[PDB]
Amino acid sequence: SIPPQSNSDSTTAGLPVNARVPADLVIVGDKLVFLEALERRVYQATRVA
Amino acid sequence: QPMIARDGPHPVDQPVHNYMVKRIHKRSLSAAFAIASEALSLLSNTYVD
Repeated sequence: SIPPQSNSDSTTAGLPVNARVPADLVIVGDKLVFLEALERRVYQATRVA
Repeated sequence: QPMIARDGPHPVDQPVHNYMVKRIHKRSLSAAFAIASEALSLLSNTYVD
């Protein structure tokens, strides 16, 4: 019994927690993609291009 | 101001603090109001009329 699968038996400990984050999501074609234009969060009021 | 870390042939940046001082500017407001001399003579009877 050797199935090609993720398997990963035992593998104790972890952290399965999800948090709610405000971000805008759009539908293109069939896929659901993130639409991020991060210019205010990062690269704002700093001397990097 | 915030900071961003990057590698390669870029100098390492350190955060910059700014200090600014503004000052006040004094203006005014004026309005005129006239009393006729006959009205002043009427209002300065001093228990005669």
